Amino acid sequence: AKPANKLVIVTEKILLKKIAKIIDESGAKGYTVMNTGGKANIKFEILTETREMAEEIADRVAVKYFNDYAGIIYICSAEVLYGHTFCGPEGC
Amino acid sequence: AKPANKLVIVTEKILLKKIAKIIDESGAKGYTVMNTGGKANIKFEILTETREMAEEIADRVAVKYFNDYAGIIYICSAEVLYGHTFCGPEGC
Amino acid sequence: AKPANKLVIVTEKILLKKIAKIIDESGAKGYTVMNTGGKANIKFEILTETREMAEEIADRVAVKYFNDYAGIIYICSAEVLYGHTFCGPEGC
Amino acid sequence: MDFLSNFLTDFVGQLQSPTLAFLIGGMVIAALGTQLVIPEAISTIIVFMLLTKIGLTGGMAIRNSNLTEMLLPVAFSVILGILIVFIARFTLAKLPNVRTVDALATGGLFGAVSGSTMAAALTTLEESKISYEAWAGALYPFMDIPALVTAIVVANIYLNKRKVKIWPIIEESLQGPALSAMLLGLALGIFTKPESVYEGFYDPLFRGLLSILMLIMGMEAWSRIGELRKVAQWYVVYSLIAPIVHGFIAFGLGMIAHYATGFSLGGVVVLAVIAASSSDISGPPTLRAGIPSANPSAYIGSSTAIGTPIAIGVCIPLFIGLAQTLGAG
Amino acid sequence: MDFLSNFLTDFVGQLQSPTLAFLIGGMVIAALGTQLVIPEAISTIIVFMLLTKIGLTGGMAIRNSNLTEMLLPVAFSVILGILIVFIARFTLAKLPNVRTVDALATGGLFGAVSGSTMAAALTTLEESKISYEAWAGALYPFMDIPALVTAIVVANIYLNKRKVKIWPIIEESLQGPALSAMLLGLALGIFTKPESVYEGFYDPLFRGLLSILMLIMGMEAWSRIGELRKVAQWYVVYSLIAPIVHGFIAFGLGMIAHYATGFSLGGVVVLAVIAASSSDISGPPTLRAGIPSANPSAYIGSSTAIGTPIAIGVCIPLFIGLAQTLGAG
Amino acid sequence: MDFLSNFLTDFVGQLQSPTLAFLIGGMVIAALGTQLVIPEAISTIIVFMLLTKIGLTGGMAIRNSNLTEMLLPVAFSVILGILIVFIARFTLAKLPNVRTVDALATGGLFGAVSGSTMAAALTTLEESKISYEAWAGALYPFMDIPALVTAIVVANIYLNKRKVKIWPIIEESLQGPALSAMLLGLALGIFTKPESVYEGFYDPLFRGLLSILMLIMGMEAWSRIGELRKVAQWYVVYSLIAPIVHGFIAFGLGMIAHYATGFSLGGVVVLAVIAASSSDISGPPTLRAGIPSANPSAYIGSSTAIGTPIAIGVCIPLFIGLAQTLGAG
Repeated sequence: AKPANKLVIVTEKILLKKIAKIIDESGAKGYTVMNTGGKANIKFEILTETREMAEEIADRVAVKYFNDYAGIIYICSAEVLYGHTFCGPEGC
Repeated sequence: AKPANKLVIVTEKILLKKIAKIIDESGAKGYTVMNTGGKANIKFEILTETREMAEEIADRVAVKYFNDYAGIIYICSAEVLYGHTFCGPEGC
Repeated sequence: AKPANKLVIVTEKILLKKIAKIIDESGAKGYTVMNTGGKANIKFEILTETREMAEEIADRVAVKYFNDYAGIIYICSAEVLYGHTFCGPEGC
Repeated sequence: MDFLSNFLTDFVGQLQSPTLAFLIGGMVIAALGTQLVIPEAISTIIVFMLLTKIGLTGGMAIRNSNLTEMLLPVAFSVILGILIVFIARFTLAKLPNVRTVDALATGGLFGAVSGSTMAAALTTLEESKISYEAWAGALYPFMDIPALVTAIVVANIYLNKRKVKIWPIIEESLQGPALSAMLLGLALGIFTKPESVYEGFYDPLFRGLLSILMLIMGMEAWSRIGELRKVAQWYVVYSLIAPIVHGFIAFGLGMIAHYATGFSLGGVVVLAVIAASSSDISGPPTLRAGIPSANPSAYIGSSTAIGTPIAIGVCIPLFIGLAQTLGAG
Repeated sequence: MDFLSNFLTDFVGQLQSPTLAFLIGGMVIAALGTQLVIPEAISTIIVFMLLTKIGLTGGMAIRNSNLTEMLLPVAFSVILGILIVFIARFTLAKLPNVRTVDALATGGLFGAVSGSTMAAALTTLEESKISYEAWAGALYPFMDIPALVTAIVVANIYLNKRKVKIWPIIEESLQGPALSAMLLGLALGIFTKPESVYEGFYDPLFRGLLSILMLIMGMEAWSRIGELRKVAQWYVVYSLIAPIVHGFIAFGLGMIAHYATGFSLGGVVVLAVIAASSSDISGPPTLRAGIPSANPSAYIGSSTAIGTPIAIGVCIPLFIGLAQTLGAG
Repeated sequence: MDFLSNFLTDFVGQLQSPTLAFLIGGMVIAALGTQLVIPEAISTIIVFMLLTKIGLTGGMAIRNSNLTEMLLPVAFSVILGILIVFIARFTLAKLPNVRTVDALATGGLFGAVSGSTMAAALTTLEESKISYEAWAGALYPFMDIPALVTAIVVANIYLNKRKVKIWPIIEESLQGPALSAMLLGLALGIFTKPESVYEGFYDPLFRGLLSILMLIMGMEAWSRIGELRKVAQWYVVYSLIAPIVHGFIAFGLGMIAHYATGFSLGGVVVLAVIAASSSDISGPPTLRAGIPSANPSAYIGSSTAIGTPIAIGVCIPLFIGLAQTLGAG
């Protein structure tokens, strides 16, 4: 019962160890990376409390790698039910 | 279409066979489990007709495994277009 | 941000090379397919500019493969932040 | 008077062989409720590697042997694959509650060839010191492909009458996985010289990877068994008796080539076992994309769970014992 | 006057062996920041293949050897695994800041057996031309399973006091991966005849696949190191001294069998090393599903990062040197 | 004088070897539209295992041989890798429609070394009974790393001028996958003794796993062809003639070491083939992360689709034939 923004980053697999550095430096409390195909790729899933924080990660990735590499990032509105790292020590 | 709630459960891989029991015992008409990288997690995707039923699966997993294991679960609103197990014999 | 509809197609793995043909023939500028378990399967993630086009892919798959194979397709509303193939030549 | 005492010893020997022990051992651990799973990535590369070796050994044997010595046994495999599928059309497809679409699908798998059962016949023959034609491994494509294609063609023709293109049926089936890998092995064997990579990587660990695959099939055969009891009662009777009937027809046809040509008496055992075997590697995926309307459990569960153990535990000792009591052994 | 000079050469020989060199090499490249990752699909199939060989050689030796001769060393392994877990209950679980739940969990892993350490003991023994019982490799299940089960049972009983069933604990632990794979290997070895598939696909590249697994453990051991420095200072002292203490108790019990029965002096080295070893393949996953409340960093990092290198670099040369100075070697 | 009568027979022998037959066979099945795919998990572990053997065989050879005997050929490999990259800067980067960032990227791959082409040269040399230095396999890192680093350094300097640091470029390039694995193989070979695990698991099935990888490259090389026609027509002329030009410069430098030191005439063939080869395993991933602005179709498709078949089918028979007519062979 805590609003959140689901930021999804789909890029090439070579950026697995570089995008994760941007996510961690932005204060994101945990991400979720997984393999992805398509005509190989990876899919990130970052849950941010506020949109301004999700766009902060979005801007720092698109202006750094999207000019040379190929990818798409989008935001979906998701409601977090339970999570210890996300909903503080007592919440949600 | 038919409204639905997309409950996503991200946990450790050791609980693949234990959480699936909770999903099936709750009357969910099929789930969607997939691997998740990083360095060993799993991602569940359960589509429930109503929020009261998605929270029932959420309640029975967080109070049973989240105290010892690490995970996060959230609900996203998605509309089911086509499906046989979901939209009865003829619907949606 | 550019509004978009996220069409998710979860089917059997045998239809990886057949469903993807329908997606490309329908004018979708890129899809997203990954391995998926569940109860072996595959998961598609197509981002379409308009709902009428997302449902167009939905109809061409359900009436062609869902009568014999097992699958479920649903639409989620997501906002595209950054993308070159999606947001035209200059946008987002 | 011929005795069955040695058949029981040979049947037990097949029961203890790694090809069947792992398949049975997979059922036991699955029944006990193991969480052990073989990752799908490994299962995908095992299927490719098992059939490439089958394709490779079928290419290095075709070019090394006289073609006139194999024309009739190869022609019999083509005839046999088509004949077995049609047998299920007039025998299994006419039971009280049996869908004709499913009957043609399981007829195609039983008419096709099993790489595990064929590999167990060659291994068992040399353990009995029975000489067989070195190109017996080249009979796999000449009956597997005609059997699968026949099942798709006849079923689709039946579907149209029940309310079109012929060539795409063959090319879609043939270009799929586990069938293009075998042709890749075939083309390399016939033209190139893969002996360096075949005898060092593909041959020595072919049966080792086979044991893992039989474990995969054995673990899932527990799920197919019991759920196969919800479709019809005649898919168990057929899968128990068809390998015996298919093998005996193969033995009769193979024995014709034993006098017409110089086909060895240990080669008709391969031809008999290769026909009694029911495909479980390259069969189910081909029929799934060829006959989607067929239930992929009354023909996968009737050929992997019951079709293979009978054709590998009761057929191989029977035909090898039959050849020994009939002549050279 | 016995000399330690040969211990240093044996210690260096263990340091350069592929079982430990790859593990150390994995730490070095991970510390340097390599992006090399072994996919999870390959890691899953390596664990199954490494433990099936352990099970296969543990079954093909139980049925080929006299049961009367091996009953006492097998009985000692059962007592040894249970005793080690209780040692951590009264020694490590009483330190200033150590959770009893974590102490039982790390005691279970140290009481269990390690395939990377046991396989190195057999390799080092034959390189020293010390004869050992062929069924010494069958002692893995008789110490690993009692040790893991004891840790789960004792920890759960302790937890219930703060607010019991043994069979559900045993069956859930036994049917998990990396433990049912060994039982599958055990059952096949005792009953069937997997010799054809064992010496062709399970034996020849068992030690080769071990090197890849040790690289995986070595690369991840860097992450566990430092993460083990944030829980307590006594999980490093224990993991350094416990393999020496556990092995010396095993050696004393091994000599009892060396006099009561015909247990070879090279067989007590296996029994000593099998007790000094800390499980790192089938141990952590079993304790994770058996004791969820235990921190999976004070018992995985204390047995994979420090538990195994000490038991494989400082214990094997010590006991082999002890056997050489005590008799035949 | 040189003769082409045996060159055609030698060219066909390369066309039939599993290293090139599988690569060509992959093109044929992909062109026919096969649905067969090799899982990415298997491809990841094949790349690690192919280069670990290359690193291992280059480690047990550099410590077993006199360093003073192999310093000039090594100094030539370092010089050659840098020289080839600069050749593309002054030759390929000046045609009408060719991006200088792409010209440096494809020059780096052609200056680097190909594991498959180098492994085919050693195999063909011993099949021709031509003796070569045992440490010729240790020349892989001394030409690969300097070529990749030079490509990244020069391209980045060119980019900066168009609106500098070498160590961050080196450490990021070298610590990635497929390059840290080779150093891991190198470090273990020089210091440890992996002979037990190298000749049992890494050597015997190195060329077996190579055949699977060439199938992967061959299948995807069909897609690169046609996609390579959308950039320029000068990437086909270069990839067809550069391996011949690079090898002839390597052969001339090999003779200087052949007379200054005791470098065998069959050892300059490895040095010539190692230079004509264009990297396709650890090259593309390194250049992709080092030069992101480069089109990863004009340097991957120009070194894998056309670069490798020419360097393995037209270069190996040419240089081996050139060595035979010039001396020992």
